[PDB]
Amino acid sequence: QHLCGSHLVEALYLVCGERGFFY
Amino acid sequence: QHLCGSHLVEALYLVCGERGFFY
Amino acid sequence: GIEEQCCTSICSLYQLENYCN
Amino acid sequence: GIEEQCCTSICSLYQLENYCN
Amino acid sequence: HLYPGEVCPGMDIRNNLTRLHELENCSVIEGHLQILLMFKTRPEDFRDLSFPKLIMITDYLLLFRVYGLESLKDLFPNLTVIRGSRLFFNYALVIFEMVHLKELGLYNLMNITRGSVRIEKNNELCYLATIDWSRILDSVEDNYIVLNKDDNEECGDVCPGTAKGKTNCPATVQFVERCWTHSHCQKVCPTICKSHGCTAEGLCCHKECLGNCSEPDDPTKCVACRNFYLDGQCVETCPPPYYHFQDWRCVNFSFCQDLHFKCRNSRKPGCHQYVIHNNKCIPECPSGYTMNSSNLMCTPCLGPCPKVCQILEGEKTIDSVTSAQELRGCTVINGSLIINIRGGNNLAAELEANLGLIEEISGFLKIRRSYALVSLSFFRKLHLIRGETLEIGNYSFYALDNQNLRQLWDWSKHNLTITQGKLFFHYNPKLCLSEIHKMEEVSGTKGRQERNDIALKTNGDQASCENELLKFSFIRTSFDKILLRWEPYWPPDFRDLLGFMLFYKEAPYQNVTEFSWTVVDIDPPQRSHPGWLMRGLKPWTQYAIFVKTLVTFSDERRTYGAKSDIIYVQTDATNPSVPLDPISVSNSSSQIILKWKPPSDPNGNITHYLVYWERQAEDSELFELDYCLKGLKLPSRTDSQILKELEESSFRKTFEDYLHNHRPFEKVVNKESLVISGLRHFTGYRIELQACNQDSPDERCSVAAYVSARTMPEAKADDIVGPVTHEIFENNVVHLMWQEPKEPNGLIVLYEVSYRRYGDEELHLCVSRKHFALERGCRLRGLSPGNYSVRVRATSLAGNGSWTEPTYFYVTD
Amino acid sequence: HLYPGEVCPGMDIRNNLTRLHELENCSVIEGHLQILLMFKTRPEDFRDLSFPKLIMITDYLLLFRVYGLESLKDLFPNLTVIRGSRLFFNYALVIFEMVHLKELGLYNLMNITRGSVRIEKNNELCYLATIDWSRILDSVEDNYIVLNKDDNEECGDVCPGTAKGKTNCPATVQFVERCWTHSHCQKVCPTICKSHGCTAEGLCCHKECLGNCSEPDDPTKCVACRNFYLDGQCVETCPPPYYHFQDWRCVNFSFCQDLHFKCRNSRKPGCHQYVIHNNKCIPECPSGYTMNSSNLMCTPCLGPCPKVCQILEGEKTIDSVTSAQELRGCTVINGSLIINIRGGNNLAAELEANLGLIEEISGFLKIRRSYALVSLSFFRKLHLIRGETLEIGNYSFYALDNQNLRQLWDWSKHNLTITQGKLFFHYNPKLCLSEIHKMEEVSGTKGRQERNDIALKTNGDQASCENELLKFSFIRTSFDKILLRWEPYWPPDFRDLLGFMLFYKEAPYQNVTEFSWTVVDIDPPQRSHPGWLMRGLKPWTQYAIFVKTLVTFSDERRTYGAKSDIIYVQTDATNPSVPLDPISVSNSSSQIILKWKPPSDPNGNITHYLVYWERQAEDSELFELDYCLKGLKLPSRTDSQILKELEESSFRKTFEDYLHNHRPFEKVVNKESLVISGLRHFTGYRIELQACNQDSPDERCSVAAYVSARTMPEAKADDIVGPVTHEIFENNVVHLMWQEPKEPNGLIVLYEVSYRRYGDEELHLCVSRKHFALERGCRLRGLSPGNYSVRVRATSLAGNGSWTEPTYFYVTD
Repeated sequence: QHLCGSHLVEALYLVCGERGFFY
Repeated sequence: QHLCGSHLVEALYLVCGERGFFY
Repeated sequence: GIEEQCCTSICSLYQLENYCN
Repeated sequence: GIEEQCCTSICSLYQLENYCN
Repeated sequence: HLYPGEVCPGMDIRNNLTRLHELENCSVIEGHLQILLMFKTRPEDFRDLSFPKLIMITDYLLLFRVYGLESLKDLFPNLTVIRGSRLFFNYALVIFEMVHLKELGLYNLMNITRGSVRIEKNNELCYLATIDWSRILDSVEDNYIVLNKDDNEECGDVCPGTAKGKTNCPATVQFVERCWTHSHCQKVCPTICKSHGCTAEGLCCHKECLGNCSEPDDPTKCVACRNFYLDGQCVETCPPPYYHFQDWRCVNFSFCQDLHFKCRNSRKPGCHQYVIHNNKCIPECPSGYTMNSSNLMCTPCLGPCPKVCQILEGEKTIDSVTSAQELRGCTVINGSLIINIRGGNNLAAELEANLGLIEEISGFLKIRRSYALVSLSFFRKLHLIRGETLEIGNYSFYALDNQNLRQLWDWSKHNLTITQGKLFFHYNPKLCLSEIHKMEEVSGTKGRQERNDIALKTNGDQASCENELLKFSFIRTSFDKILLRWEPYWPPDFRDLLGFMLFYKEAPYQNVTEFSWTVVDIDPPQRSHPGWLMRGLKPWTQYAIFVKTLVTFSDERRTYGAKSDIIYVQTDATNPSVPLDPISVSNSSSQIILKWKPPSDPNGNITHYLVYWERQAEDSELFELDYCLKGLKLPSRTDSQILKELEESSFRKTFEDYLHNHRPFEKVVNKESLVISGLRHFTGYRIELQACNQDSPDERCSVAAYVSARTMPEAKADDIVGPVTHEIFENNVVHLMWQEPKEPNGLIVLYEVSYRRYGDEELHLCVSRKHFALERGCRLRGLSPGNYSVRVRATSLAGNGSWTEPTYFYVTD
Repeated sequence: HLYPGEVCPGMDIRNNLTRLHELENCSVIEGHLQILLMFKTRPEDFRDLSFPKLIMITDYLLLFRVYGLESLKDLFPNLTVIRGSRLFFNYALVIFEMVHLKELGLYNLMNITRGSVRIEKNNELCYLATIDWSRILDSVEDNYIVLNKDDNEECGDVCPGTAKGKTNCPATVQFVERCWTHSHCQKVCPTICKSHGCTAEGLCCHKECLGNCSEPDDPTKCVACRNFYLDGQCVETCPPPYYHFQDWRCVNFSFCQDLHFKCRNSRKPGCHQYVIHNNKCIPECPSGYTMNSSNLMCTPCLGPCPKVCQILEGEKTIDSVTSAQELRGCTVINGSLIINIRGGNNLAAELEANLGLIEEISGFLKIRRSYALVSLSFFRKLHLIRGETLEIGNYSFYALDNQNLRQLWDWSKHNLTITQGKLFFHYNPKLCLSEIHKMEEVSGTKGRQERNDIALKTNGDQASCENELLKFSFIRTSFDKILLRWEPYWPPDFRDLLGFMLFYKEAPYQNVTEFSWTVVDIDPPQRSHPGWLMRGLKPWTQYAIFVKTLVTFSDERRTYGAKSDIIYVQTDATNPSVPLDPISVSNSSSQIILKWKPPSDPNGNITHYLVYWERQAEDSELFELDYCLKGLKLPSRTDSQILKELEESSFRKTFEDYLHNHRPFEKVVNKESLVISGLRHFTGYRIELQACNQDSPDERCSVAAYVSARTMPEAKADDIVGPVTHEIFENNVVHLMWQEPKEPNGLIVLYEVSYRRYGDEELHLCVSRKHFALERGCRLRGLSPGNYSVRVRATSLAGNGSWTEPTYFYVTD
């Protein structure tokens, strides 16, 4: 469903992480 | 459904009648 | 037979045409 | 934007790949 | 003045103290105030935290799980009025699971206009029994104060005055003291002023104040506005050119217009496009009104006026009824729709109610894996797909995996246009290419489709869109069966015909439009008109019948086949059923009322009820039997439960299925109640009742329903008529002669004679019909001589009659 | 002898007198006897109609709507015993709507072995109250005698003896006479013999008789047999070589064998293939038994032994569950099946229960317009279709218009053979040609199919039978979300890929075979591994996920695509929810019991509960306040309903969704009840309770659930210790010294002193803590001189203490 807030940042942490994200 | 007895003879009378049936 | 074909099972109209003059 | 794409509506994984180094 | 600070909207402060300082200046909150989920907070943090300028709250105040908070006496010292315009579940003040909170502390809270207060699960909260909610809340019956520290008595709620004699503020209803904290007690205004507020001296405030004021009787020296706020003064109503706003203040047209301007584009979620109507900056024009862009006034609209609805990123999924309820009444949609209805109960009509008003779609219309949709007719008013927002591949219409979709729209009666984009139909088994090509012609999208955009081998498959026609030839019926025939249709290759299919159902109304249907499969004729013979139909019923062929998709050009038109055939009428529940009641000597209900199986229309009544003579044994013999009778005529219920009902149903194949009478017409006339008093009558649906042309109808009743007997029909003659011969042998009651109630069973000498006792003796006929009365014997008395009573079936006048006789000594 | 006539089976005589004469000779009816629907009959027809030889009826007797019949005294004068082996809806004698019937007349009916009597709607029937059902029926509580002419008293039921003193036969229970007709009265046997019957003289019959007999004490002179009948003699049991038959007579093996022989073929409806078992000619071998053709004995069978079931003309339609219930347990079917299931609830498993035992089909197997059937796995044991009976076109398997059919039989685990005929698959959208060809290979029907028998363009269409495989590449999860990736699959033409499709569901058990599924559509990668990110998953849950491609049927050879295997992925664990319903109860001065229930959201497995208890000191105001001042309080510590229910539940749910993101303690392991030790008496204790699912590796778990309780106070903790010292100075100033109860229940709020002069009255006085501390006790003044008494009681939070032993003091005069 919808993702913004803690959910969005943890979703970015889940998708990436081997190389890192900025947001 | 099932037809034998009065139902069968009236069904034969329904299908035919212009020429007649014997049974 | 006739009754052995229409209440023992379901008989089509073509089978009823076989029992007419 | 990012939050305007993932909680306003449903964002696919390809759109999340666009927000990574 | 009257509000030194600014005004803030609502906020949801959570998890940190870094947001409570937003109330540094504003004195009025235009919304709610929630302080909740404070886990890391310590009591030392609230020692130097205060908002003395806060006075007014519009919606409500909520507190939930704030650790370290002890009292609100420092948080909101001047919180005066909570309007409760919008309540949190019918509550204007919720304090829930406030651990470490000892007392409320809102000593300046005089009034809570709307709602109630819910305080619960506060194991440290004291000073709850010493608060006067009746003086704050107009109705306190909706409160909820349980599970606190005051439930089980453990709080030492002591407030100033107790050591001095509970002074410094009065008490009321037990007459327990009303007070907020250990150093601040509640200020209660006298009843001389209802809610206008009063100063500490005692003099009342102005009518436009609320709770407190600095100067008595001054609208500009209040602390809260009872009706509306303006230029530092409380007013009864907003004067022009100012409009009511949020039911608590007056603002000019400029402010409402500017707020609407920011809400147009520069605020994505949840803003209100404020409009002016009835001199009120209402968030949205009410029903039956439209917005005029010149001055934002809610000018009335004639008929259905547009209701433009925006969508989250212009893409909304509708997978059930609940998602469709949101878009109710939306004439124009500024977005795109996703239809993914996998099932539902009573759809395409309620769904039509929700979505039948859309006339425009700004983006694209999408139907994806919609299992339950059989047709798109619920889009009753859809006429134009803008095609501004498009999916990948530039698709405006995207139909995919629609298993039960049979038609898009009735193109003979519907119009549709698509400005941009191309259609997409894949995996639509029950929808053939004819409908897709017709929509391409209608919407003008013929020149936009390219290769593989339209699936030519996954759509028009199991679809029933026969192009030819089948004509019924021989149709003449009976009361139980219907015979059907039709022209023998042969495809160009006679091997291609798998047979015929016949569909029928009970259709009382002719509003049948295909898409319950009992299906019969029929072998092809042996190269002789093919047909079927229906067998189990109810009499006098309208049946909707149509015949559809069953052909095979050839490797060459597909043979569509032929389907007949939907025809309506009515079965013949037959004999009706027994008229259920016949009841007969006698209310007069010649009038008996007969009541009945229509039969469960009319098998037609009941033209007239046929009633037969026949007189029943009395029993033969009543004439030649003595009823005073030793031993006699007076003929006085006038899951356990479910298992029995189903067995008894089946027992009744078993017999109900078994019956299916010159006396005074009359024909009752269109009436179910009847009264008979010219009846003999107290006579058992046999009533034979029949329902009937044909009178003149060789009438045939139901079997008799039998019931019996006996008329009321006359009160004086059994009275003895004529003199009571007495006779003796020599030896005191009494010979009593008396005439019979020639017209009794049924018959006279016996007579009794009571005789008593002057001053002596009475002895009883019977007279039987055989004795009466042979003796012409009675012959008394074996009694003392002297003057006696004779009294005669006649006994009939109804009962004992009236004793005759006493007659005396003196015998020879 | 003992049965002069023959034996007749049951009959249903109706609508004419031309069939009642069939009882001209037979004395026993082996079945029921129904005489009903007699509309044209006249009373003159029954004057010369009688069956005096009829004695015995096995099942029941029924009469319904026989016009003209007045009494059965002439119909069945010698009807003696109705066994009631088979009852008509738990009734052995039904007389329903017997119009014109005046009295029963069955004066020879002594016994009705089984069932009850239902007599109803008989507006002319008399002589019903004068019948003794207790002497005929073993239990009369099941009778039903209503709506007759005897309901409303209108019958002159007079039977012989009344004119002579109710003689010629006795009366019993009121002691009303028991009798059948106006000239025949009931014969009641003495209680010395229960039901063996007795002669008119009075001597009892033989034990083997029933009701009546010609010679007392003679098994060969009875009229009915209590147990069994043989060679004109009533026997207790059938001796060899005769077997019990119909529970009323004994017959040899020859008769049962011959009856079975006629039942084999020369009887189409209603015959029973009678078999011999337990020396009884039982109609059919019971469960767990089989018939040995040598001697027809029910020889026991090991395991599931065959149960051959015949079908009406060998063609049965199964359109619902009820039709399937008939064929339960039929291992072999001697016919053909028609499956036309258009819907149902919880099918393919209960349907498997009904139809999972069929191993053989003699004719053909047909599946026609079966909307609900998704697979034929419910034919769990089907292995051979004989194909001796075939439809037009010689078809053994006939699948047509199966919209939801996806899989016939798991050919990797199933075997099937078809001896004759050819298959037929048309309009099976969700079933592709691979399954049909596999069945053709398995059943050996490959060489029998010809052109158009198999449809190559209406079957394998919307079918999901991808041949290739998709391999997941990157999978790592979280407590709420799961990330998925898979190898990018590309068909030979990359334009043919419409995208991917992802299915997932909550699967606690790994028994998922995809035969309910949340579907997600995924765009193809831009020629970068495609994948999806799950978002709404519950923590600590097992999800079954597989990925299926979505390709387009090309005009060239069809590209089937690839589908991934069904994989099971488990979400991570997170902090648990609040442990619901915490309750604390104190039962001792140091023991308090703590009870709680597991949280509604464990979010894993609850390894251990974490409990914190902290001592709460008493309130500060309790130390410096006088509690005997005027005005005081004792600190004695210890659709309307639906709308509220939904609002309150939503209110509770609203807060439940908000919370999602050095003191003595202990870890409770696998227990939900706890008792604390080493607690001070009568002290309020703050208990902080937490559920937790991890202890050693960086423990993270739920938020605290708070509850408070106070320990039970000691009975004698408030007692006054030490002597009550008294002192005066000069002017009768009492100076009372006494030691405090150093360890009270919480604290000592105040002391009271009661003093009374010898013979005088007592006056009360308080001592406050500030007064007690300043004065080291109490200082009495202003009282008369003389000898007094002193009594001291200590008051604590628990309550008033025990008064000390009185002490006397005498002051100077």
